[PDB]
This record gives sequence, C-alpha cells and structure tokens, in this order.
Amino acid sequence: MSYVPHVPYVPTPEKVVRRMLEIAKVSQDDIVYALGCGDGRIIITAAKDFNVKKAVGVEINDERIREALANIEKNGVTGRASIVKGNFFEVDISEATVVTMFLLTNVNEMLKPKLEKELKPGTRVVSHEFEIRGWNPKEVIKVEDGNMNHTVYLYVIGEHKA
Repeated sequence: MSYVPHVPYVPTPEKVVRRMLEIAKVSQDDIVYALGCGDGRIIITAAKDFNVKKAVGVEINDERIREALANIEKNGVTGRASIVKGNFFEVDISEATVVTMFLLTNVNEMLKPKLEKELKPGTRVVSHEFEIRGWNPKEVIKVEDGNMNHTVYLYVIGEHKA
C-alpha cells in the first residue's frame, strides 16, 4: 500500500540542508535565497528553525508550483518563506546575503564570475556536491549516513582563485 509506485524521486535528508545552513552561517538577521527549493523544504527549514530574516525560493513549475505554497502553510512559516516564478535572469539575488545551489542537471551554465558582480563581497554561497572549478572554497566537508555520502562546498564572494 506504500511505495507501490515505480522507484520515485527521493529528496535527500533534511540533515543535508541543515548542514548547508550552518556553514553559510545563516542567522536570524540573514536572508536565504535558494533556487533549489522544489518544495520549499530548503527555505522552510531555515525560517522554521533558523528563524531567518527573509527566506525566498526561486523556481518556476506547474504541478510543483502549488506544492511549495502548501508546504509553507504546513510549517506555518508564512511571511518568512515565499516562492518567486520566472527566469533567474529576470530576477536579482544581489540583495541576498546567503545563497545555496541544488540542481539535478548534470550539465548547465555555472556563471561563477557573474556572482562576483551580482552578489556583493562577503556573501555566502553553498554548492551541492559539485565543486566550483576556478574558485577556491573556504570550507569543505563530507557527511556519511548509512552507506552513502555527501559533500558541501562553501565559498565567499570577494576573493576567488587564491
């Protein structure tokens, strides 16, 4: 009666997201801008626990568009968590002090140097498991749970290469 459907997508444990917030040093006075929401679990755990100042999820979908809205009410984190639809190009994240990335796309544009112009220096950027080429991370650690492992890279705007 459960898990009957063909091997469906399984989101990573909230623990993974939790580590991403800790390293980013997200404080109640710091906002969180993430484009990997896909349900708001990324920003909801922030406002819900980290009491972030302002949490916003960037994404555009149809069926999943209503899911994220629902997840906000479920955790009663309205006002602190929101979803913005459109093209990342159209919107701006320069106002964001803390940002994270989590995409399942194997190959896509990174636009690393763009961040140096969009995001002000001192901004915190966290990548999923794929490290940023050309850039030097500030803190890199791994997490093991069961028989799996995850790696998270933290970067800081203002200084790259070395």
